[PDB]
Amino acid sequence: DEEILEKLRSIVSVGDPKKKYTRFEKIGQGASGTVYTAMDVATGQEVAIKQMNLQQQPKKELIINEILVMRENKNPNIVNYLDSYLVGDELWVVMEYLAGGSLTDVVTETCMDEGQIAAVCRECLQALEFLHSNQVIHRNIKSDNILLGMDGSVKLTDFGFCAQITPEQSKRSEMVGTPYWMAPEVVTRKAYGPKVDIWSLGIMAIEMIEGEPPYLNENPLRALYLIATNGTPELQNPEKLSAIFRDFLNRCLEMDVEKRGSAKELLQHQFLKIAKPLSSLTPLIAAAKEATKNN
Ligand SMILES: N#CC1(C(=O)N[C@]23C[C@](Nc4cncc(Nc5ncc(C6CC6)s5)n4)(C2)C3)CNC1
Repeated sequence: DEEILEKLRSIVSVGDPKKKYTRFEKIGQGASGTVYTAMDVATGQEVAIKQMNLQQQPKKELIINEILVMRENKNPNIVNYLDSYLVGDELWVVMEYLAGGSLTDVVTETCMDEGQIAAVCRECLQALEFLHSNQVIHRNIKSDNILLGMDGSVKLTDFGFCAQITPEQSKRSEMVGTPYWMAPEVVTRKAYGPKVDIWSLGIMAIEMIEGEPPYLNENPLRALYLIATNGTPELQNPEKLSAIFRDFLNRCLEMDVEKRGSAKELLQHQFLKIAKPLSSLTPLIAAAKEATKNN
């Protein structure tokens, strides 16, 4: 549909971003595109720019949807959308820069304590409570999509996979996500709702405990099969966790969706009573940056 393409072309700003920004440094490179920091020639502001190759995404309505959801759902625990450009066959999305980097680096290079985990979970649940109240389901919660500020701020990004629900159509049915983090109702193609995000948050808490989601060593298709057959995953060493942390995990990773916590309910879970102030996260940031400086 050259209808879709024309809507994309009219959403973006015009001008050359290679002259509106400068000092490009590559900081990441997924299949979803390459990420650079840069500086706004006009403002001084540091920004993150995500370069997304269009020919990779045949369903352009997903790109539109990403930008539209981001601009419409502003929140302190969500990375801010700034602007977008079309540079030939690539879309550039300009976002606020968080200099503390990804929770992925923290969970792979450090051992978080329960108080720090509680703090991260509480900020993530705040983001989810906001989204879900606005009838938005993220569908791609994972450590990779949590960014940290140098003050210990915690923010969600990546609306590339999200869905909007209504009272008329309250459930989705697309098998979308990143396998290791996907709820069993999504993997097995049942109708599902916002609590799929809660499941994925539970898997992210397992990342913070163990360094990886369950089954990361397996290929993605095998991981889907394991999720379909095991349901609620097992920890390598459950006994090292507090009872209240175990209770929280169990409520996030309940097989029965009615029983699984909502974000609003999980914000009042006993485990969050031990959350530390966000300043407690700045040492993890320092450690992660030290560990990854020489990659
Ligand atoms: N998965 C994935 C992709 C990716 O590369 N994501 C990345 C987080 C990265 N690393 C760092 C490192 N130090 C700071 C920082 N800050 C940032 N603020 C704002 C940011 C923008 C993205 C909202 S990214 N990010 C860049 C790895 C592939 N496209 C998304």
